[PDB]
Amino acid sequence: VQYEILQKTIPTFEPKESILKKLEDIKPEQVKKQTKLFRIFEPRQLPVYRANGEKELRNRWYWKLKRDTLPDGDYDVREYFLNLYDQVLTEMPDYLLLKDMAVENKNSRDAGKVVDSETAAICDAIFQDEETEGVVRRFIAEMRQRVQADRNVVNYPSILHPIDHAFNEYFLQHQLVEPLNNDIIFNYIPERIRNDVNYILNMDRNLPSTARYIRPNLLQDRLNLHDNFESLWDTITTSNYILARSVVPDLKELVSTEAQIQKMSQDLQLEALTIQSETQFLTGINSQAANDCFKTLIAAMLSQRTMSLDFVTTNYMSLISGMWLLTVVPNDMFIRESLVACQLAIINTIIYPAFGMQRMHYRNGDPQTPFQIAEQQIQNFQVANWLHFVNNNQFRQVVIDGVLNQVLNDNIRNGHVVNQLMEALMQLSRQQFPTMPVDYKRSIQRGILLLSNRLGQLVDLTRLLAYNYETLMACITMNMQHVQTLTTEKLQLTSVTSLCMLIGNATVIPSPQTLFHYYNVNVNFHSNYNERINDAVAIITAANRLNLYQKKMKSIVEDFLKRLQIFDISRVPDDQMYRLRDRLRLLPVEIRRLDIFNLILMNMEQIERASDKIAQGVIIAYRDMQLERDEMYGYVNIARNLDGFQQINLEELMRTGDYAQITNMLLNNQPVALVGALPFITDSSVISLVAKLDATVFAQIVKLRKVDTLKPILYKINSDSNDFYLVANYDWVPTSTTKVYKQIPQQFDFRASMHMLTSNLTFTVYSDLLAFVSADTVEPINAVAFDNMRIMNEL
Amino acid sequence: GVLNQVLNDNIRNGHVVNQLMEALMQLSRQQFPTMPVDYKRSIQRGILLL
Amino acid sequence: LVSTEAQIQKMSQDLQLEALTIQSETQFLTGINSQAANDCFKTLIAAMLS
Amino acid sequence: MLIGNATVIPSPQTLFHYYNVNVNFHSNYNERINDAVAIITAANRLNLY
Amino acid sequence: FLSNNSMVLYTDVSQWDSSQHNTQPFRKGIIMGLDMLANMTNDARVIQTLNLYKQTQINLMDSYVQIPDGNVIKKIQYGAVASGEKQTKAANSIANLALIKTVLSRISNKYSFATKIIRVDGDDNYAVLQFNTEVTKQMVQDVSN
Repeated sequence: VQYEILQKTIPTFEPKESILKKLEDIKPEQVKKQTKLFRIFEPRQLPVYRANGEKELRNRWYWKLKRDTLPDGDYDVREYFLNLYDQVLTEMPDYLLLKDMAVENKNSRDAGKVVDSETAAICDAIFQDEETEGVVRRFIAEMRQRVQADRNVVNYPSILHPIDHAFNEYFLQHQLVEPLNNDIIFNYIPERIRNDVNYILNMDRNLPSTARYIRPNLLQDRLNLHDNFESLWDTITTSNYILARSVVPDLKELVSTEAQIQKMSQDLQLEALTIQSETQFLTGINSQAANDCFKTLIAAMLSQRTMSLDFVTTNYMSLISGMWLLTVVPNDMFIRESLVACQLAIINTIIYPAFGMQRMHYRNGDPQTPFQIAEQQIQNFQVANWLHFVNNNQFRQVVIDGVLNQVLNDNIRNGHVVNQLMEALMQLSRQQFPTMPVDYKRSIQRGILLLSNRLGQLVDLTRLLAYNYETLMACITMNMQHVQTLTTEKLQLTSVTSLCMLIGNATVIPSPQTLFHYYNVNVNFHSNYNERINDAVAIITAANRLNLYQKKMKSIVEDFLKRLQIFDISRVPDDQMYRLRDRLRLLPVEIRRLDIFNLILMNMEQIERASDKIAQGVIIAYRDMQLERDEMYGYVNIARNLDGFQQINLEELMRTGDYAQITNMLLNNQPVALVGALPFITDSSVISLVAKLDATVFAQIVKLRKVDTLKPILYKINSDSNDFYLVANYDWVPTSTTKVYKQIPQQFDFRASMHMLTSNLTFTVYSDLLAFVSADTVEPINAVAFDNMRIMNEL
Repeated sequence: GVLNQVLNDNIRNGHVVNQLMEALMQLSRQQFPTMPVDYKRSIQRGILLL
Repeated sequence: LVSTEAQIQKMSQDLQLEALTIQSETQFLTGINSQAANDCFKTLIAAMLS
Repeated sequence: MLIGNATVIPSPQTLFHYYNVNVNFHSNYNERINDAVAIITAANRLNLY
Repeated sequence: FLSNNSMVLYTDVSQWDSSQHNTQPFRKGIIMGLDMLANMTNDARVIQTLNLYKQTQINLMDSYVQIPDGNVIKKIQYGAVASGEKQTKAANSIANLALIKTVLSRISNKYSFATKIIRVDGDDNYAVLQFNTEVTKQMVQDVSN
């Protein structure tokens, strides 16, 4: 026994795979609770050098940046700041309790607490230094946490830069939590559900005022996504349709199918030796389709998804139940060509032959549906008022509670339209067919009698559908537009007849848990929709107020769609993203993001004056100017005013490479300033100063035009420079051409950098709000509609 | 000394095309009376693509 | 260039050219592909220059 | 229906190539014209019929 | 629609079983379709069936094959499609249809025709097409190449 092997190289296909979800599996959100206190700057001991340059036996704490990582080139700096803005927005918290992160001061008089580990670390470092004043120790001794528990408020000490204070204080004063009571639990629920006596609500809890809650952002469509983003709209429509199918009840005890159909059989008097058109009436009168139709219709009418018909004209009962359907349901709810064809057939084989008329001569692209022209062709009072209603059957677009609604007539809800139809049918049953034989009369009249012997049941059925329809309409957040969809659902009329033929005295109402599920899902989707919109709007309005000109606004939209875990990002084109962008530009930004961005705008340059890896420019005036005294360097080649000399921007030179100006200015030694993000090296020598090297670096630029191998010089001089004896003995003030455009660090003020951050004390936050509510329904026989009258009553 | 077949110089930039798209959007918004309905929505949306 | 299949998606679903003939007749999309866009771009430029 | 956000222009090498080629063709055209004309006229002036 | 203006391309596809287009893309396309369909339903029994069918397609993407040779037995890497399945026939018809639909978007770069008919039956397939003008030898040859 033995086994043998033949291995094989192959290719590998690699999709994009567009990872999806459905609505019931979409998780709402996860709140941002706070980590460390969002520092941007930190202190650092540096040596210090008294004027004349020499050194103390002492050091000093200076502000420095965390993570000097910034690039070369201003475009890349604006990229940095875009990333920075993205990070802060990614770190912007919703609520925060300071006590979780607080710690104990090792130097407080009263043994009090402070906010962060590093705050106290700095305090301890400054405490353990030999050469620090007593006053900061006194400061550390007086600084403590204050509390007022009547108001549930704390004030903790912090030590942080003023911009940092700006950010954290903005977080404090704009943390989106509100006091929570049961009155708000109520008033968050819709009016219509409170006004409905078929649902009863209670709870077994009394929340305190110490609790808190986040309010969803159920703001409407800023974008008008129903307008010409029709792929997404068809997706969304299906995606609400499927959600709607999940919530329609499964039907309770129905009448026995075989018994009801035995009654039909008895009432038809079939023959085993003929073809009998009547036979086709029995096509698909099963259960499992009655439920299917019940689910499909309602979920369509709630989702605002169009639906199409399939029907074999040999089955007339299919048509006869589609009559009822098309009467009681509007016509724009179906796709046009289907019900046009169906109505046309119905006319041309049941109606015009009874009153003795031509079949029809109907056009494909007729601007009138057959019923409109037939409103005037006929001579019948009942049918004419019926067709008038049909022509004027349409939804009512009404904005209630912020959301749009497609409301029915209030004569459709209460089934009364059926009385016009059925009276017309009674005045048709009594007719002769002057043109057509008696067997045809027999077939037709028998079929329509099978539906005429269920008058009350059809009225009650329609009322029941109407009730569940409005009840589910009330549980919507997204506004519901009336615009025809790309795609339909094939509806079989056999299922409709199955529905219409198996019902009596048993009502199905959505369970409150299903209602709460549907509502919470719609809530979460809508809030996700608004928050991601607000995100993306922020980035767009940021990027257009910053000249990020090479950036390509595609990946942003891809991220926006990725966070909505239902769409196909791998097969959405670019034009649609860009139109979405074009709409997004015109929107106002929300208050949080707009304020934060305004702060960042006003303080990014000040932040940029720091970061001691790069300087903001350099002047060259072929003249031996003097050097400035500083006390972390000594004599430096530094500039801080930029007056005089005219300035060339360097990103402008990378954009538009025209080296004629600079070249001409260099041969002829013309003075200039140079603006743009730039490295340097820290030359701590002296022999490289007198030789005037930092002008030597530029003569390659005319030879090789690429300004990337460009590294300026930084002429740092101090008591840690190997040649400081020179400045002591020879008595020469240092002088240098080519100052550098740069600012110094800012000295660290221990007093003024201390602040007191105020916040609440020990609240709680709840999310799944309808978990505390218990809910139940009345007995289905003991229901009641808007008209104060029992639906599902006729026996 | 060389001939050239040049453009109208409002075409070298796309600015005249705004007037075109206003007209085309209007044409989309209109019915097609003789036409069928499925074929009309299909045509209208195919126009709205461009 | 843009990936073809996206455009294929949106045309294919909104038009339903599958449906917009006789159902028992043959109809579908036509080439959106690469190596035709640049083919056209060459054809047009070379012909207008020549 | 498949384009956006990718600029392609002639390389300077391509421009120079296409200029040298067009220059050479036109120059060849004019020179051989002049040569042909001269030979014809010289054939018609020595009464070579 | 056979005529002096029309032509027909007919083609045997019986060797296209070990081919490079019956591996990964075919199965992953089906898997993607199952994902769409999974998001197009609400019942759980159905999703169980679909996830099992999906995993079946995963297992059919890597499939080894017992084959004797005398006494000893070879087992070879065959992560592709062949007959011997409840799915293979119709699925091969589909796959050839998709393949030819994919091929057929290239004659359109050079000719205008109206696709009148495409047909696929197992080990072959043929499509007829009619032109804006009358046919020549040179167009058939160049189309063929």
